[PDB]
Amino acid sequence: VAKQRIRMANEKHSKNITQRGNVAKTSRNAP
Amino acid sequence: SMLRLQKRLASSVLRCGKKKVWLDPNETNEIANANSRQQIRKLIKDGLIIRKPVTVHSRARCRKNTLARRKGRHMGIGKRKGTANARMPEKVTWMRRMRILRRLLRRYRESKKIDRHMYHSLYLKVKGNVFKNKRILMEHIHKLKADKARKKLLA
Amino acid sequence: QLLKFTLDCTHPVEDGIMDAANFEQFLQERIKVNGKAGNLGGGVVSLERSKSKITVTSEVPFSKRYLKYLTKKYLKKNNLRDWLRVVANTKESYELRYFQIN
Amino acid sequence: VQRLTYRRRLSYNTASNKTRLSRTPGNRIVYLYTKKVGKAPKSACGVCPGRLRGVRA
Amino acid sequence: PRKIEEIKDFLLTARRKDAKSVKIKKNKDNVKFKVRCSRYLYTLVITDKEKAEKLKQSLPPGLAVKELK
Amino acid sequence: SSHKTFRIKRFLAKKQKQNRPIPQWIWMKTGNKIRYNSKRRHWRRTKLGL
RNA sequence: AGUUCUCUUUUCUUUGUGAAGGGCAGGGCGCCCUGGAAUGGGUUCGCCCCGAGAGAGGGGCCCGUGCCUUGGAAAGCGUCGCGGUUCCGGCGGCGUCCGGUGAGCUCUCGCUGGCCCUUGAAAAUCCGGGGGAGAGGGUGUAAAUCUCGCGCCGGGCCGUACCCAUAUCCGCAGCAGGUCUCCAAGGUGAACAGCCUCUGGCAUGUUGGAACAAUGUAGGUAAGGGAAGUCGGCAAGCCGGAUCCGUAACUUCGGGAUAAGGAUUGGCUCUAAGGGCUGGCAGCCGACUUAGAACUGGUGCGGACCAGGGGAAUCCGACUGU
RNA sequence: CGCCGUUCCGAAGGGACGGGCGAUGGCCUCCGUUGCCCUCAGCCGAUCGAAAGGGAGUCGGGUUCAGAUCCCCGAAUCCG
Ligand SMILES: [Mg+2]
Ligand SMILES: [Mg+2]
Ligand SMILES: [Mg+2]
Ligand SMILES: [Mg+2]
Ligand SMILES: [Mg+2]
Ligand SMILES: [Mg+2]
Ligand SMILES: [Mg+2]
Ligand SMILES: [Mg+2]
Ligand SMILES: [Mg+2]
Ligand SMILES: [Mg+2]
Ligand SMILES: [Mg+2]
Ligand SMILES: [Mg+2]
Ligand SMILES: [Mg+2]
Ligand SMILES: [Mg+2]
Ligand SMILES: [Mg+2]
Ligand SMILES: [Mg+2]
Ligand SMILES: [Mg+2]
Ligand SMILES: [Mg+2]
Ligand SMILES: [Mg+2]
Ligand SMILES: [Mg+2]
Ligand SMILES: [Mg+2]
Ligand SMILES: [Mg+2]
Ligand SMILES: [Mg+2]
Ligand SMILES: [Zn+2]
Repeated sequence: VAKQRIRMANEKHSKNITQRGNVAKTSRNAP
Repeated sequence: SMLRLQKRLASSVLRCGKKKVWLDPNETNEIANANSRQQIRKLIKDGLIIRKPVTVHSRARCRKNTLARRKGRHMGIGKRKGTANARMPEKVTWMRRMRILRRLLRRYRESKKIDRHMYHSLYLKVKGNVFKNKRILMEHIHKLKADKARKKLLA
Repeated sequence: QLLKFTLDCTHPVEDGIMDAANFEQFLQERIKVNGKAGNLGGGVVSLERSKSKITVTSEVPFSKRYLKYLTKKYLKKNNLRDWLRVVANTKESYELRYFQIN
Repeated sequence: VQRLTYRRRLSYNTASNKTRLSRTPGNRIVYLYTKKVGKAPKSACGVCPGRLRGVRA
Repeated sequence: PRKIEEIKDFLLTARRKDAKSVKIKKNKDNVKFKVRCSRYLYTLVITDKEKAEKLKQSLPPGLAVKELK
Repeated sequence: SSHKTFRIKRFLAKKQKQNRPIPQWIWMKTGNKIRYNSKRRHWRRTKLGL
């Protein structure tokens, strides 16, 4: 597994600041 | 969610500290329902659990300074805290010298540059602190041979 | 003897996000030989570019990881390191790939 | 660097708790407990200081 | 583990009543024939591929033979 | 400790089994007075003494 | 894998092989054979060794925890990539490489020495030797016998979790106390000192918020003076490392002694000296030291940390120890 | 009640190669076993006393929510 995904996933979580109260339970929607 | 169990299992499976376990903050629900090392191994394979890299401790700074010190920098009177003996013990200095000089005598005797009688005389002088270093001993042997040859010629 | 290495930029170039000729030019003046990056040691290192594959050959010791060091440097100068990745395809080649996002 | 632990409940550095380091196929360093050093027989003459030859120690 | 040097002794080993199975491991440089007897795992290392094939077809019957991959 | 005698490991086992709450059907018994196990012990508050 | 505005062939991580058997390095020998040594020789850091047999040759034995090999690549690990029920010891590609160095630290083996009006366990248990009471068969399908190589069967009982300590133990408690050990990275440095950092760990020690009065507790600074304070220099302060020089009274001649007292200390660029391997020379390697010089900065340089104030006397007790 | 004492005021050995007499047995052939006798016999102190002293012999890999040098896989070893 690529170690760059730690950063990419970490930055994605930071974006939850703008969607408080409606944060996705799972971003791997498929399945 | 409370992922204390998953942090502990992943750490064991990765053979790292709990501080190097990275759980995906977007997938806590997925990671939350993994109560076995089998399922943790799956999440490690999937990429929801990753081992973070070691924190960098670079030796470049000290490697750079070690090069400077080899040239004599940062080694003056103002950069010494132990004694001359604590920094470089006299006994080690003497031990190296005797081995160096006794090794030379053995090779000169073996190679017949000197005889066992000259060797014995020089061995006890070497032990007597007559000769400071390899060269001083070698030049002295050269003078001895010249005189010995001159005496032989007349005889 | 001879040492031969290749860089495979096929995936990006066929996506038209890097001019392989420019990359060949970049390795032309930047590759160092005993500290100098001008003359390639005097032709002692030779560069050949194919359609999408760049090749490097040398008559003196040459580090394969140097090409990864320079490839990553070139990718950064062109703002690509956040999308592309240099991965060893074989013992003698690297290739550029895409991170798994979306 | 990797640091070691005893593999037994004897936590003291007694004569029967001596060890040596061993790298394993799993690529780690572990303690192996050494056997005591045997001594070759002493001559029955009681005079010669050395031990005998041709006998396992 | 014991190492056997000659095909003559390995065949005697493989015929022992307490010999259980013969595992053949093929490496890049040699073919190793290992027979699991009661006490030891005897091994024969053959560097010639033709002899390894020849020895393989000349094992005693009734002995479990396994090729490792 | 880990090093234990059979006699001690058996005394400790009996002290383990007595450390439970009363069954709740004991309450409905006809002439019952017990409200709870008044002989509960905690490893930290009070020590077995052996 | 990180950095890449500039520079950095850069920085970080990682880069296995168990027991037991065999083979071989290496280390040790107060072990043997030849021989007979003064123009005495051999030899260590020191020693020490020889006509009761040295040097020099040729052997033998002991330990071999080191390397190769069977183990064993099939496992493990690193990385890349595919599947699956997807809670598979899942499946494949590549790799697991080559050298150097050290008064380095930790352990261990060995050699040799010093100290004692101190001489530094016992037993279970195992083994060799001396002896030769005996037994074995009459030339064989040979016997007694075997500490050799294989093969066969078994190894019952009790303990085993976890804490092991600024919260699992003792102090009435999650108590700044007490409580026996093992392993032990980089830098600076004499250093297991102090100061910073990696691995690993933690959340500030049974609460938070806002203020910044007095009096505290703990740290600092202070013009001029410098003990005038006080029972008393209590407290604080000065000195401090290292290099070079220099060092009194007295003395039980060992000391006193870091006496006392001075100078120096950074950074940078150089010079000289101090070795090993191979074939008074040539070549290739190398590891830290010492000394000297130029240049240089607003005289600042043991720049933090670490780190003795000193002298002249009197009383008591020799001292170290309690 | 007990205490002193631990080899000291003790007939302190229940053992053995071998041999001889019987009683039994079994792969009844000839070998076991057993009882008695003969012969031989220092240890001289019952017993307790150490999870750091003495004391044969197990290592690698995997595996759990929590156990593993103990489970599984592999390879060994000591003792009887
Ligand atoms: Mg001295
Ligand atoms: Mg022998
Ligand atoms: Mg308590
Ligand atoms: Mg001799
Ligand atoms: Mg080894
Ligand atoms: Mg492999
Ligand atoms: Mg005899
Ligand atoms: Mg435990
Ligand atoms: Mg605080
Ligand atoms: Mg707090
Ligand atoms: Mg507390
Ligand atoms: Mg003032
Ligand atoms: Mg002033
Ligand atoms: Mg006054
Ligand atoms: Mg006054
Ligand atoms: Mg004071
Ligand atoms: Mg004085
Ligand atoms: Mg006194
Ligand atoms: Mg006392
Ligand atoms: Mg006992
Ligand atoms: Mg014991
Ligand atoms: Mg013991
Ligand atoms: Mg077992
Ligand atoms: Zn003798």
